[PDB]
Amino acid sequence: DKNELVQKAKLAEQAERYDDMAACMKSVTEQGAELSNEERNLLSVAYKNVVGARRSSWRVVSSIEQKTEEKKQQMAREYREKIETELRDICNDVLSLLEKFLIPNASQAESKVFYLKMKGDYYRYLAEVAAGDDKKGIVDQSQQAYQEAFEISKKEMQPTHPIRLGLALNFSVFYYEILNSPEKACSLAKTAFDEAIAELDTLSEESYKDSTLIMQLLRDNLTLWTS
Amino acid sequence: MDKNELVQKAKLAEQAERYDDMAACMKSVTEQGAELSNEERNLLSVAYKNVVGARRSSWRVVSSIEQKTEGAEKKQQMAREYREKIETELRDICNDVLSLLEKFLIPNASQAESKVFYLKMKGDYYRYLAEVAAGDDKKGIVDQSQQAYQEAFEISKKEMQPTHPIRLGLALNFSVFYYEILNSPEKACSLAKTAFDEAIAELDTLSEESYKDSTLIMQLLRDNLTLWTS
Amino acid sequence: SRSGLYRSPSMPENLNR
Amino acid sequence: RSGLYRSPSMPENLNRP
Ligand SMILES: O=P(O)(O)Oc1c2c(c(OP(=O)(O)O)c3c1[C@H]1C[C@@H]3c3cc4c(cc31)[C@H]1C[C@@H]4c3ccccc31)[C@H]1C[C@@H]2c2cc3c(cc21)[C@H]1C[C@@H]3c2ccccc21
Ligand SMILES: O=P(O)(O)Oc1c2c(c(OP(=O)(O)O)c3c1[C@H]1C[C@@H]3c3cc4c(cc31)[C@H]1C[C@@H]4c3ccccc31)[C@H]1C[C@@H]2c2cc3c(cc21)[C@H]1C[C@@H]3c2ccccc21
Ligand SMILES: O=P(O)(O)Oc1c2c(c(OP(=O)(O)O)c3c1[C@H]1C[C@@H]3c3cc4c(cc31)[C@H]1C[C@@H]4c3ccccc31)[C@H]1C[C@@H]2c2cc3c(cc21)[C@H]1C[C@@H]3c2ccccc21
Ligand SMILES: O=P(O)(O)Oc1c2c(c(OP(=O)(O)O)c3c1[C@H]1C[C@@H]3c3cc4c(cc31)[C@H]1C[C@@H]4c3ccccc31)[C@H]1C[C@@H]2c2cc3c(cc21)[C@H]1C[C@@H]3c2ccccc21
Repeated sequence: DKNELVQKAKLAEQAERYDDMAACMKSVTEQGAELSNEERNLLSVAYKNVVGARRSSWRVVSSIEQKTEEKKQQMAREYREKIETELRDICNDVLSLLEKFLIPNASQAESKVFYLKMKGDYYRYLAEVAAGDDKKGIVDQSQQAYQEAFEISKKEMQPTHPIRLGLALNFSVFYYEILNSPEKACSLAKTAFDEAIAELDTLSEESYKDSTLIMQLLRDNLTLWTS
Repeated sequence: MDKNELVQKAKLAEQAERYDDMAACMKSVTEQGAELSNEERNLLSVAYKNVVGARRSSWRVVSSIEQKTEGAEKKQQMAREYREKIETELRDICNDVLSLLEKFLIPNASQAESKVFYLKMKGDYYRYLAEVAAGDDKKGIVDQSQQAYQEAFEISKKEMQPTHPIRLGLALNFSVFYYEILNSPEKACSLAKTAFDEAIAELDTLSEESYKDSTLIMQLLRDNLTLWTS
Repeated sequence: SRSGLYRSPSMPENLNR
Repeated sequence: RSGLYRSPSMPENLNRP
């Protein structure tokens, strides 16, 4: 039954039916047991595609809203609000799965860092659509989760580890886009890159392609943001 | 609410790439009973093409896996049951579009261009049903597709210029029908070649309003022609 | 070539305005 | 930062059957 839901989610992935995939992986997580690496990635892939659609739509609609400064604006605004509602419910869905199930059962250091990066990501997506009243506290929940993940990652993972690098990349984007700090975003990205490139002998064939890909993305962001 | 509200939501939904919303809106527009404008007609088409196209794509992937999983009973049964779930979604979308065409769009199509367009749509959506049909239903469904395409084809030959993008588009799809549904590559090639050649014959009949569309479809017709010959 | 990724080479809904 | 701007974070990438 757990294997059955996992195989259906893999099938939904190939079919590009991410609502279905998410439902499958959600109910796997709700069974209580710790997820394997395969399962972990299916859960995140599923939920990432489901929110992404809303983020992309939200941005397009916000953009339309801004360059109609009259009645067209009320329509856009209302449609944006419909989209934000959808987005929040998806973000709260994952965060409930992280609080109630995934973070508590994380026995390995890499599971713990992975789920805290997720927690950071989904509070960041809530920050993207939050107003001043609630935003301050949403941002701090994201930062707190990222920082804890970053500290554990610094202690217990090698600099080339794909999860450390991917954490650096996302925490950097948090600094740049959410906290309007180009310099803090740039040093995070630069440190992760420089440390990984110094220890390039440490890469496994199991994840050399992941690690090198993420390194390129770090440096791409760095190159853009200092120019 | 009013047509102008729903049409504008549809356009906004399109930019948002939220095609369920866009389709819902244009379904409401259509259900108000008045003949649709060229704009509105395109919004409806785009909306539903995106909705049903997601299912077609999924269906092909899942079917392909169902095939590769021969001798792995449990995997194959999961693929089968998932394909069946996608199929019922796909049918419902097609039955939805087809009933709108029968009860509103084809009846009120006063002009020949509208007729050809809506009959082509009917040809298309019955084709999408044919793709996932099996058994006694397939041959009936295949005939309904053919009749809509044939009626549209004859009206287009009579009333529209050989370079009109709806004429050429109908030629392309009906050619695809003969290749993919009736296993008739030569018919499909001749229909495509004839449409291409009759468009070459009369390039002067192109309008500034639509030359880009016509010349693209012309390229598409010859693309299919050369592939299927080869 | 027919396969799980094959698209029927019919008319696209494209070149919008 | 336009309406078609992607935040350049971790992509859902390097998946295969
Ligand atoms: O002046 P601009 O070149 O058009 O860029 C800014 C804008 C705006 C700015 O102010 P804002 O923070 O209140 O939205 C800004 C800019 C420049 C100056 C300020 C800003 C802030 C930021 C960035 C660029 C800008 C980078 C770092 C930070 C940021 C957050 C998210 C994505 C990208 C960034 C307004 C107006 C414009 C803008 C665009 C958008 C949005 C809002 C705006 C909405 C919808 C779309 C968007 C994309 C990504 C996230 C959120 C949105
Ligand atoms: O009170 P407002 O915030 O200034 O906006 C509304 C107006 C009006 C409103 O009532 P109306 O239905 O008789 O036009 C409304 C509004 C707000 C409250 C009501 C209304 C209705 C609607 C919207 C906003 C409003 C969104 C959803 C619905 C709508 C239809 C078309 C585009 C945008 C919308 C009047 C007055 C004003 C308005 C503006 C226009 C128009 C008419 C008005 C004409 C010409 C331009 C327009 C744009 C798009 C379509 C049609 C028009
Ligand atoms: O022999 P191949 O080069 O591997 O291609 C054929 C296949 C198959 C074939 O057998 P079939 O027709 O009984 O299903 C065929 C082929 C070649 C030989 C026969 C076939 C028939 C056809 C075509 C190519 C092939 C063109 C004309 C006719 C056709 C229908 C739909 C799309 C494309 C075509 C199996 C196995 C394979 C195949 C692929 C698919 C499917 C089924 C198959 C499902 C899922 C995906 C697909 C795409 C479009 C529509 C339906 C499907
Ligand atoms: O699976 P279907 O949709 O029922 O069609 C196929 C059939 C059959 C198929 O197997 P086959 O390859 O041994 O002929 C096929 C099909 C579909 C899947 C396979 C096939 C292969 C092919 C096509 C469609 C099909 C397109 C591309 C390839 C082809 C060659 C010649 C014309 C059209 C095509 C069997 C069973 C059926 C069929 C029909 C006929 C025949 C044989 C069959 C005899 C008698 C009549 C026919 C017409 C023209 C030439 C030969 C025949």
